[PDB]
Amino acid sequence: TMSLGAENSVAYSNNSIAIPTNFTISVTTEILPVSMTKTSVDCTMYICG
Amino acid sequence: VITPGTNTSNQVAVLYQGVNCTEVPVAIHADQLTPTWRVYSTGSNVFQTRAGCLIGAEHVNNSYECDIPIGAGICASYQTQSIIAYTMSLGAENSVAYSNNSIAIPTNFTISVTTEILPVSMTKTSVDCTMYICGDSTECSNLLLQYGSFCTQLNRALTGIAVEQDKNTQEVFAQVKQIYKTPPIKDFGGFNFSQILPDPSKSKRSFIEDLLFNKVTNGLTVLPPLLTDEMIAQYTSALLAGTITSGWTFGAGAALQIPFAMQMAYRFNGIGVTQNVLYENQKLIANQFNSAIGKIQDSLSSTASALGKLQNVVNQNAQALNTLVKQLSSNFGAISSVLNDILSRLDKVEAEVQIDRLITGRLQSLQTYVTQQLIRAAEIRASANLAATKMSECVLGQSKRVDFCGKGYHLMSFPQSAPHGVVFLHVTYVPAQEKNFTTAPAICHDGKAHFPREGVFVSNGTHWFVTQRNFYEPQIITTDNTFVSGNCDVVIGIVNNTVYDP
Amino acid sequence: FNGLTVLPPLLTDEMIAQYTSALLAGTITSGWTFGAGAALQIPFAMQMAYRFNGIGVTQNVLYENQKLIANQFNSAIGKIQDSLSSTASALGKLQNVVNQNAQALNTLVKQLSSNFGAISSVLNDILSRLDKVEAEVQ
Amino acid sequence: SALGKLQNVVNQNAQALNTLVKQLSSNFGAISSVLNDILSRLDKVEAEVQIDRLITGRLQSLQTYVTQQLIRAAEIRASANLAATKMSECVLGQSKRVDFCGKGYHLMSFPQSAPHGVVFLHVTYVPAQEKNFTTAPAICHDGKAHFPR
Amino acid sequence: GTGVLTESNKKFLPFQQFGRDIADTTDAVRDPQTLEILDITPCSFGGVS
Amino acid sequence: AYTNSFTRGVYYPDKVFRSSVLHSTQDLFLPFFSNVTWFHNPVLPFNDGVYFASTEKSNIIRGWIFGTTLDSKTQSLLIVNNATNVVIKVCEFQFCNDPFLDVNCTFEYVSFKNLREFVFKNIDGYFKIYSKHTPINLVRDLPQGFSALEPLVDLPIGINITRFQTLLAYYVGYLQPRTFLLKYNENGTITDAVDCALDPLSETKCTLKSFTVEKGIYQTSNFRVQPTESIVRFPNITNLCPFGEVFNATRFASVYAWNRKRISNCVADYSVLYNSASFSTFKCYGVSPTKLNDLCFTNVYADSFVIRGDEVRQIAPGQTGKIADYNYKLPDDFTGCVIAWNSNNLDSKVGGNYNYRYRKPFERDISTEIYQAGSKPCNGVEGFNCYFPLQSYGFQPTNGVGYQPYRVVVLSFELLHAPATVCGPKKSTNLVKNKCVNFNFNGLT
Ligand SMILES: *[C@@H]1O[C@H](CO)[C@@H](O[C@@H]2O[C@H](CO)[C@@H](O)[C@H](O)[C@H]2NC(C)=O)[C@H](O)[C@H]1NC(C)=O
Ligand SMILES: *[C@@H]1O[C@H](CO)[C@@H](O[C@@H]2O[C@H](CO)[C@@H](O)[C@H](O)[C@H]2NC(C)=O)[C@H](O)[C@H]1NC(C)=O
Ligand SMILES: *[C@@H]1O[C@H](CO)[C@@H](O[C@@H]2O[C@H](CO)[C@@H](O)[C@H](O)[C@H]2NC(C)=O)[C@H](O)[C@H]1NC(C)=O
Ligand SMILES: *[C@@H]1O[C@H](CO)[C@@H](O[C@@H]2O[C@H](CO)[C@@H](O)[C@H](O)[C@H]2NC(C)=O)[C@H](O)[C@H]1NC(C)=O
Ligand SMILES: *[C@@H]1O[C@H](CO)[C@@H](O[C@@H]2O[C@H](CO)[C@@H](O)[C@H](O)[C@H]2NC(C)=O)[C@H](O)[C@H]1NC(C)=O
Ligand SMILES: *[C@@H]1O[C@H](CO)[C@@H](O)[C@H](O)[C@H]1NC(C)=O
Ligand SMILES: *[C@@H]1O[C@H](CO)[C@@H](O)[C@H](O)[C@H]1NC(C)=O
Ligand SMILES: *[C@@H]1O[C@H](CO)[C@@H](O)[C@H](O)[C@H]1NC(C)=O
Ligand SMILES: *[C@@H]1O[C@H](CO)[C@@H](O)[C@H](O)[C@H]1NC(C)=O
Ligand SMILES: *[C@@H]1O[C@H](CO)[C@@H](O)[C@H](O)[C@H]1NC(C)=O
Ligand SMILES: *[C@@H]1O[C@H](CO)[C@@H](O)[C@H](O)[C@H]1NC(C)=O
Ligand SMILES: *[C@@H]1O[C@H](CO)[C@@H](O)[C@H](O)[C@H]1NC(C)=O
Ligand SMILES: *[C@@H]1O[C@H](CO)[C@@H](O)[C@H](O)[C@H]1NC(C)=O
Ligand SMILES: *[C@@H]1O[C@H](CO)[C@@H](O)[C@H](O)[C@H]1NC(C)=O
Ligand SMILES: *[C@@H]1O[C@H](CO)[C@@H](O)[C@H](O)[C@H]1NC(C)=O
Ligand SMILES: *[C@@H]1O[C@H](CO)[C@@H](O)[C@H](O)[C@H]1NC(C)=O
Ligand SMILES: *[C@@H]1O[C@H](CO)[C@@H](O)[C@H](O)[C@H]1NC(C)=O
Ligand SMILES: *[C@@H]1O[C@H](CO)[C@@H](O)[C@H](O)[C@H]1NC(C)=O
Ligand SMILES: *[C@@H]1O[C@H](CO)[C@@H](O)[C@H](O)[C@H]1NC(C)=O
Repeated sequence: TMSLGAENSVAYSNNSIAIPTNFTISVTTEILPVSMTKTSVDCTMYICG
Repeated sequence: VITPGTNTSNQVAVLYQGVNCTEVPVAIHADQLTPTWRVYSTGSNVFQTRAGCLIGAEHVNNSYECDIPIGAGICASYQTQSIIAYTMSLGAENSVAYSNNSIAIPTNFTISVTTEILPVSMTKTSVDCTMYICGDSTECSNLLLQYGSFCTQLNRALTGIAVEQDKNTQEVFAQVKQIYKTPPIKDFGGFNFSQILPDPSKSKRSFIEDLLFNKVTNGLTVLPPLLTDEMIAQYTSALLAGTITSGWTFGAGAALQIPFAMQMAYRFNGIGVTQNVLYENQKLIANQFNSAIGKIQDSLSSTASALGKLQNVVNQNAQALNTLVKQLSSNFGAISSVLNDILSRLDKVEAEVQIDRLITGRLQSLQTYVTQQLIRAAEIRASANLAATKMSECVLGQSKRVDFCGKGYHLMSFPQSAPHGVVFLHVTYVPAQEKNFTTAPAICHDGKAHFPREGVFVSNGTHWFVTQRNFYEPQIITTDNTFVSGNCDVVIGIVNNTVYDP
Repeated sequence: FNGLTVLPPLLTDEMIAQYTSALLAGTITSGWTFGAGAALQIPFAMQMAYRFNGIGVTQNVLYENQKLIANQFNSAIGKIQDSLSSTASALGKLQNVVNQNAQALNTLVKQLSSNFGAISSVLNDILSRLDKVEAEVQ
Repeated sequence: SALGKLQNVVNQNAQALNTLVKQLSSNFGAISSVLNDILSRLDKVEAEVQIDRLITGRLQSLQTYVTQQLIRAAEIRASANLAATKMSECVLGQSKRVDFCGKGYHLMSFPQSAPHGVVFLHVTYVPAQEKNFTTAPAICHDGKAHFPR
Repeated sequence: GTGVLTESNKKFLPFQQFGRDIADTTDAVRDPQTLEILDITPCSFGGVS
Repeated sequence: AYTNSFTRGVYYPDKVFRSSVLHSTQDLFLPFFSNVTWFHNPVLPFNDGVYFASTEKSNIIRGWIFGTTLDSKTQSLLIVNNATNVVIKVCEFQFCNDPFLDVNCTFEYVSFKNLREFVFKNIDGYFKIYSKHTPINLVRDLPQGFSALEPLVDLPIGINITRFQTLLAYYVGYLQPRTFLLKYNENGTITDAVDCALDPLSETKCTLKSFTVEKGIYQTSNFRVQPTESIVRFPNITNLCPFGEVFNATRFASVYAWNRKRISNCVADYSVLYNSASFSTFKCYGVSPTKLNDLCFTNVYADSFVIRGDEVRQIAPGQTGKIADYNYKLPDDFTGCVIAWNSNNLDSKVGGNYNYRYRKPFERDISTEIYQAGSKPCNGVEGFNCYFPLQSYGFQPTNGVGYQPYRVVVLSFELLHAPATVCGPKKSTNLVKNKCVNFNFNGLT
């Protein structure tokens, strides 16, 4: 059976806050397709040769 | 045929589209050669419209909102009773009270919760197209080989649709790295999420997710989705428990805890309302939220027709499969639609000619179904891309895009799962009780022209104040409220006043 | 016209123009406020001061230049009229909606003239010339 | 394994053209799928019956291809409209839309070209090394409530 | 047809001979030699992956 | 006397169990709220089939008789409830319609507060009966309410029933082909029905396949203005076509020098040809012979010759052989008719009739030049592989059938394109305008 992720109880209370004391710059790659291979088909030559 | 619903009345009106009323009773209808459309020379009244001749509806010179749309600006409705026809009204008229020195500022607000429903995935399906076309008959299956790749690229097409429905579902719900879970205590500053949080007595869905799951209601095979409804509900639970305990921070990094009344004070700064407005009104704001969530339970208890988008996905999948099965009974010009009749009544040389009509018609019927499924899946994918974007920008953030996360200035929103889709409970700030004031763009003091750093100048008629724009709260004008640029002469509509220097 | 029909829109063009009028009158008299609740009136030179803060230009820049900014706007709306009055091919996006639908219906009607291998493209020829057993094949 | 979106664009079009070519070998109910066999073996009145089966099958074969290409083109247009929007918002600006320009608070991004597509290198600030603190909504001084600016 | 014949609870009227599904597929029959009603199921099929 | 039928007379259309479902069906049904005739007996038409009912708790109404005559000359149904049984036979009965008290045979069979109702219909050569019995509270008109009739009998008898009569209060109505939507409950009974044609709401219910419809606007149908009258417009010619000058010409031509007659400016009647026993074959290509009298033509050309009976098969499009390849050819898209007959009773002579001879479409060639069949330039001299181009058919009265002379006529049709000049015998009407009409201009319907 697949695992959805690590279980985690956030340490919530009415007067506690967490603040980050450092950072990391992160570079992430995103790929997107933009165009197909352009085609033309001559149907007289495809159908009748 | 225009109908008030048979729930309501058996009266009807009939529209003959594009026809002229002088032709109608001289036709297939009434006093001429009449195939099946039996007599009503008038149903009670006859009325020409740009949409066509309308019979049995009563023309009215009033203009209501459009109840039943006829076309070309005409609508019909049931009223004091008879069916009436009228030119529709677009809305209430409002001349805004504009002048070059009058401003209206809201003195109070309402927290509003609105429900948005989005489809995310179709039912998955696959067809053994040899078993659909030929029914496990050997003589038919040998003829079907003459057609080549057709009954193989059909399965390649349906496989792409099926795999996409699991992608669509993962893009929306799997936006969380860890299964966050709620604290044992529920001290969220008086806000009450118990109706949208998971129920340990329940799958372990929320109370509102149980309403949403109740209200939506061969050779062919139907496949299971990859994520079960109990996995989908663990993702909506993790998104919701992260949102409540940590604000937006679980989307940008590791979840950082913050008290819920302080998270809402940040949501108020985000819409340009000064954060003391929340802490000074906290019990009122919490009551408006708790009350608004109560109305969602009532609205979803009252009718299933709220979820009409999700019920359309169910209905369209069923209608398409029923049509695909019914098309097995058709002749397509063949001697019988029953394949074993053709094989038993005729010699091979005649049977192969008659069977190829059934092969041709069933193959064309299946290509028609798969093309319609490809077109319908592209519409569901556009909706899953929108639901995945509303998850990131409304649930994991606070959107500043107008009307993206409901009407009013957006505070936050909460996901709830539903059959074949998702529901967002968009929470927004609506300003509610405006007063008129006199206003000026600047104030002139010792020749210096003063402008407010943030907010607007207003007067009650005798005194001048600076105030924030989205909630009336007047302050005395001081050198800490304003900034200076140049002298009085350049600015159109500047006024003389004192500016205090603390 | 061989069983082809065109249905009217629900909103007529004068109803669409009443909506664009209402949007535009709300925008001019009340700013963004009519989109988030009831419309709240505000002076137009003071609405533009908020639009300037929204782009990160300090609002005194508008009032110090109000007649220049007003003239640059009024002159820009002049160029729109000259552009549309000169150059109808600006609306090529809308005109292709008309042209694609006209090409589609003309092709659908022209295909009635095709034989598809029958004795005639005209159904009344077949029914006039051939007796039932022969006619059904055509 | 990363560029599998762009490699799938190549594979989808290659399978479509190879399926279209392979269907020239199918009989569709004719005596042969090679048109010169019919024309050399059968005299004209007999031959036309067989050729019309190949015409019908090859025409249905090509309509099936062009219809699936029209649906596939609309899918790539939606992706090109998203890539054009990502370039205006992420590259030419700094988008505040959550998770639009990568995970974390977006700083900027850079375009790189790839065959049939585009690649964005999204630079984001991710916060790290958190600590717990006690917190309060406001502070009392001389009987009056102070809030942080 | 081919199928799994089974015992059933269906309440045919005395003149009724067989039953049909919502899509007009036959799915029950009266046995002509002892007039009880049988329920018909397809013999199992599915993809192999 | 007439009565409103209400929602009476529905029956189970097929022997199929269905449950909790709405089924759309087309059958001969009694239309809802039709007029049903009332009686207190006459012979009546049967039409497409009958709904019959009576107030009965007594057996005063014993049965029914059916047939064409319902009397003596041919087989006819007698059906009687004699209180011991239903008694049936289909005999040629000669007995009168009064066997009851004052209160061959190719098939036979044996088996108020109340109303008894029946349907009789006769389809696919089988005679069918359906029935119901119920308590009621009105004798003078049919009960307004719903109750489906269930089958009794289904006889293989094939009789062409057109009349019937009652044997000694009762009601009669006629079935019509209609579409109904039937409501099957959880236990297999029809419990309600919609007659789809009754009104626009019933069309809406049948369009949606539902017994309730929501608030809205639904397209149920299409509308057309229908033709008020039928118009025929033909040229005003009365001259009859001279077909006797073709089919009864004294001498027919050779197949190598086939003769063409133009037929023009006349009214044809192809039935005068097609009804005739004179022709051994009669075949038409782009037209059926039964349709020819409806048509009109710019020209008609008769081409004619005598030829050997076994070769007559070559006088068609797409054929090949010596007569087709050297003497006479039809184009392969030929529109027209081919007619021939065995003419050994006229054309033959005891030495073999030397006058009849054989050697692009519609070519003719009478050239006398020698066939140079060999490599020799024969230069007008006959010998081995050098032969005169014509050969003669050996037509003698003793010839076997394939070797006998046959006379041939081919009619070629020039269709309507220019104004036409040879028409079938259609009577022209007056012309009507601005009204919708059916029309026929020279065969253009
Ligand atoms: C702002 O609006 C709220 C209602 O949305 C007002 O609250 C109500 O106040 C009256 C008394 O004036 C009470 O009877 C109601 O029970 C209150 N409703 C709730 C939900 O608390 C509030 O008074 C308004 N504030 C101002 C300054 O006008
Ligand atoms: C949060 O609100 C819910 C109602 O939406 C409260 O649940 C109800 O509580 C009352 C009083 O205890 C009961 O009579 C109802 O039967 C409860 N309804 C349901 C559906 O459980 C709930 O008590 C509130 N939570 C808190 C912490 O106040
Ligand atoms: C405009 O606002 C000022 C300040 O709130 C109002 O002046 C006060 O008026 C009340 C009586 O309504 C007096 O008790 C206070 O002493 C006044 N304060 C000052 C500093 O003058 C003024 O009344 C308001 N004007 C109108 C027309 O409402
Ligand atoms: C604001 O105050 C100044 C004075 O501080 C006003 O200036 C006077 O305007 C009148 C009329 O134009 C002149 O006759 C006086 O000579 C001006 N006095 C001075 C000292 O310059 C000014 O008009 C006031 N503005 C408004 C809008 O009332
Ligand atoms: C014109 O002359 C040519 C010869 O020069 C004729 O050709 C013959 O046509 C028939 C048509 O069925 C063929 O079977 C023969 O084989 C042809 N002969 C040769 C030697 O090729 C032609 O028929 C003439 N055309 C017309 C309209 O009279
Ligand atoms: C912040 O993180 C870097 C590594 O990313 C580390 O070298 C540095 O010492 C850290 N600084 C503090 C103050 O924790
Ligand atoms: C008619 O429909 C409305 C909702 O459209 C419903 O409130 C009403 O109760 C219905 N009437 C009946 C008799 O059920
Ligand atoms: C309707 O038809 C009549 C002729 O019968 C004509 O006079 C009238 O102008 C027509 N009206 C419309 C709106 O088409
Ligand atoms: C309705 O309007 C028409 C003109 O459009 C007018 O003739 C008629 O008198 C009006 N009737 C009422 C009751 O307003
Ligand atoms: C503002 O005042 C004008 C009259 O001066 C009035 O017509 C208008 O309705 C008022 N608007 C509001 C929002 O109170
Ligand atoms: C404000 O508007 C009124 C009426 O249009 C006009 O008389 C007055 O001069 C204007 N004042 C300013 C400062 O524009
Ligand atoms: C914050 O405190 C809680 C206990 O109060 C602890 O469970 C949690 O791990 C702490 N988090 C950090 C980042 O120190
Ligand atoms: C068929 O015959 C057997 C005895 O041979 C008998 O037990 C059974 O009940 C009969 N069934 C019917 C339907 O007549
Ligand atoms: C025919 O039936 C209708 C009811 O559909 C009734 O109104 C009418 O009077 C009847 N006509 C005759 C002549 O009985
Ligand atoms: C009814 O008919 C049967 C023959 O079909 C006969 O034997 C019987 O006696 C008859 N009964 C009466 C009461 O006439
Ligand atoms: C019996 O049938 C024959 C034909 O099969 C017919 O000639 C004869 O007249 C019939 N007799 C009676 C009494 O119907
Ligand atoms: C019924 O009529 C047809 C002619 O239409 C005839 O062929 C057939 O034999 C008749 N059958 C009976 C049993 O009368
Ligand atoms: C259906 O049949 C059962 C017995 O099988 C009976 O108890 C029930 O009342 C029937 N229901 C209807 C709606 O006729
Ligand atoms: C040919 O002559 C006979 C009488 O010798 C006649 O009956 C027949 O009708 C004639 N043929 C035609 C086509 O009229």
